Amino acid sequence: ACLSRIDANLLQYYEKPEPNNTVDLYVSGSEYSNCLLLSNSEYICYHFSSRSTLLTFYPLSDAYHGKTINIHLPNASMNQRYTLTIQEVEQQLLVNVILKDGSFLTLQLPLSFLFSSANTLNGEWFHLQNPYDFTVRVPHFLFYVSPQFSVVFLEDGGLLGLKKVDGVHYEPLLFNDNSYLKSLTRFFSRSSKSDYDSVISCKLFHERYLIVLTQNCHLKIWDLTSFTLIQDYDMVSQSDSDPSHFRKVEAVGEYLSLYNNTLVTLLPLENGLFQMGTLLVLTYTFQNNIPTNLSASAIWSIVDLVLTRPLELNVEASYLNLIVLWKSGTASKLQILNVNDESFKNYEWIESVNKSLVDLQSEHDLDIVTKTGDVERGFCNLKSRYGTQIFERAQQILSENKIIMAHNEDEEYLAN
Amino acid sequence: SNQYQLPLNVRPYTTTWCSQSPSCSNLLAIGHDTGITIYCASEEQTPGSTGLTLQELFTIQTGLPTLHLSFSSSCSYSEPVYSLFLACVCQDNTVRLIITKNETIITQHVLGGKSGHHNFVNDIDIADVYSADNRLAEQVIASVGDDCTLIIWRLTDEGPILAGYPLSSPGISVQFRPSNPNQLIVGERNGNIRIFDWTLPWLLTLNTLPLVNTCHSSGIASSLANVRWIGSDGSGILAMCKSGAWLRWNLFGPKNLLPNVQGISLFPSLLGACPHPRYMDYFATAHSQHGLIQLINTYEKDSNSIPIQLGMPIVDFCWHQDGSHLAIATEGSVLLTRLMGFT
Repeated sequence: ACLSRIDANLLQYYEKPEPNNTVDLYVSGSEYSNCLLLSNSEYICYHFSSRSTLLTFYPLSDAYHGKTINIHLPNASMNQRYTLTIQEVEQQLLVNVILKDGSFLTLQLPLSFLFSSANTLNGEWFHLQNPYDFTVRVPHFLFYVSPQFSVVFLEDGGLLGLKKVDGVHYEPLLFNDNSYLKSLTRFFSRSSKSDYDSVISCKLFHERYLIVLTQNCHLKIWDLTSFTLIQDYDMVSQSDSDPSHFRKVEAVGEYLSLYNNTLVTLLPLENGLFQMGTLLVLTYTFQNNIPTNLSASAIWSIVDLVLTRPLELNVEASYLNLIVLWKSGTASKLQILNVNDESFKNYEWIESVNKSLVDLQSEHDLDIVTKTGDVERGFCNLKSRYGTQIFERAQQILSENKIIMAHNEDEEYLAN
Repeated sequence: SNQYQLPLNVRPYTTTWCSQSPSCSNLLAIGHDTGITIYCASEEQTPGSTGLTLQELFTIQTGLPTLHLSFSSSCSYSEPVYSLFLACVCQDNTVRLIITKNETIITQHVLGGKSGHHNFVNDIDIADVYSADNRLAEQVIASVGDDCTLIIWRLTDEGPILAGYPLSSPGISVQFRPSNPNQLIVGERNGNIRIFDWTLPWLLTLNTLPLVNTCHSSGIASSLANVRWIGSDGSGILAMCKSGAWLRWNLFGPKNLLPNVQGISLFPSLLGACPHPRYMDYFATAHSQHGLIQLINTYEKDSNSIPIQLGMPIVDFCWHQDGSHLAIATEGSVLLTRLMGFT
C-alpha cells in the first residue's frame, strides 16, 4: 500500500452544517457526484440526488462561504445521471437532461452566477423540448460530443443523433442500423425483453470517432463523418472462451477510458479483465488482457476508472497508469495498475489504504491521545472528531429511532 | 442510615477512614477549606440496624483547603491523647505531612514551589517503611500531578530524600502495594498504569484504553479515573474509567495474555472505585453528581446493586474497615450507612 486515505469534509471547521448562502432554483444529492474543472481554475462539484430530481452545485475550494445551488427538476431523468450531461461551453455550465416523460431539458448556468453572491438568475436558464418520441423507443444513455452535437443511445440498441441548429432546438439525425436483422434468426426477437445489446460505455476519439462498448462486450466503432459502423470487435473471443458464464453487462457503467491512443476496457470474468489495445490509423489492435487481483470471491464493482500519464511510484519502470476505484457496499478500494513498457504484458498492481488513519485508530483502539473520562468529554471528543454535519445527522437518526439521552451521564447513549 | 452534620461553614473535599492503622481505624478525617476534622465511630446500643454511630472528636485548623487526605500506619492512641500523622494537599499546590497530638499541630513538613510539583497535584498516598531491626526507618509519601511528574518523598532518620520521575502524561492516582511497600502503582490520565519498585526500568505498564470491550463503545474520551490494588497481599489491580468502565487483573502462576475480567458501571465515576477491604470482588462507585452509589461485583454476582441513593451530590466516600458500613461526605455532611448483607 503506497497510498493513504485523507478524508475531507469541507464544512468541518464550521459550526453550521450548511452554507448560509444556498439558492434553490426551480424548473417548470446522494446518488451521484463529481467534480469538473472550469476556465477559472476552480473546481465545481455537483451531485445528482437519489431520485434524480435534484442537481446540486458547489465550489470545491469555498464550500462554506461560497454558493451552493440546488436546481429542482419537474421529474426524474430517464435513466439517472446516465441521461445527464454537464459541460462548460462558453463561460457557462451547459447541462442537458433527458427526463422520464421524454422531454429534453437544457440548463444554462452562467459561470459568473456560480461564483456570484446573487440568489437570483436572469434570462432563459432552462429550455424544455420534445425532439423525439421516447415513449415508443426508450433511451438510456446520453453522450456529449460537441456544443451542438451529441448522440443518444437506446435500450433496444439503436443510436439517435441530436443536432443543434440555432441555439436551442435539436433534431434527430438517425444512424444506419442493420444490427436489428439478427431478429431473423431463431435466437433473437425484436419483441423480446432480452436480446438487446445496448451500449454500456462510450468515448469520443479525435472528435470524429465514437467508440462504444455493448452489453455483450462488443466494441463497435462509429465514424461520425460517415455516420456508419466502421468497426465491430468481439472483445471476448480473444481470451479463454468460457462457455460457462460471461456476464453480459446489465447496466451502464464506467467500463472503459482512453488516454492518447491507448484504450482499456473492463470485461467481466469473475469481474476481472482489463483488456487494453491501441487505436490507430480506424483500427483497434489488441495487446494483452490484464486480470485483476481481487479475492474474497471478487465482489467489487467498478465505480470509476481513469487511464492517464504515469505517477511518481516506487517503481521507475512505468509507461502508463490506470487508476481504478472499486466498491463493495459502502467500503471502497482504490488501486493503480502500473504498466511498465509499451508492451502491455509487464505490469504491477499497487494497492492503497482504504480507511483514513483517524478511522483505523478509532476501530483498532490505537488512539492514545484523545482525552478520556467524562461522558461530556466523550461528547466533545466525537463532536470535534466527526464534524457538525455528521454529528447532527447522527443525532437526527437517534431521535427518529426514539433513542433519547436519559441524563448527563447516560453511557448507554454515548455507546449508540 | 445515620447522618452527622459537618460545621455550617465547612465545605468537604475528601473523606477517608484510617484503615491503614488498626490502632486508629475508627478515626475519620474530613479535609475542608480550613483544615482536617477527626470523628470517632462507635458501636452504640442503637438498634442493630445501624449498630454504629459517629462521634465528632475535634477539628484540626490549617487555614487552607484540604483536597486529598491519607492516614499513615504511625497513628496511635493513648490515655486521652491521639498521636496522628496525615499526608495532604493544600491550596498553595504544596504537598504536606502534618504530625499532631489531637487538634494541635506539633509538627509540619512542606514540599512545594519548584522543588515540589510544577502544576496541580492530583493524588497522594503514604506508607511506613521499617528497617531489618524494625525501628521506624522511613515514612514514604508518593504523589502525582499535572506537571507530568511522580514524586517520591522519603523522610528518613538522617532527613528527607526527594526524588522526581517523569510521566508521559498527568498523574491522576497513586497507591503503594499492600503487604509490599517495595512496590507501588501510579495512574496516568491517558490510561497508562505503572507498577514501580522505588527501591531500585520500572517494572510494568498496563493500559485500559485499548482494552475497552467495545461491545458497547465506551466513547471518545474515557479518561482513567482510578487504579487501586485489591487483596491484603495486593494480589490484584483494578482500574476504572470516568466512563464507568472497569477492568481487573490478578498477580500470583502461568503465563498471562489479557486482563482477567472487565465490565461497566451503570454510571460515570468521577471519583473512581473504592474497593471493599474484605471482599476483593466488590467495589463501590458513585454517580457523584446525582448522588447515587452502585455496588459492583467483579464475577457478576452483582446484577446492578444500588444500595445508596441520596437526593444530593456526593463529594466523596469510603468503606469503614468492617466492610458493612459506609461513610460518605456530601457537600454539607457525612453519612454512615449500614448495608445489612455485609454484616
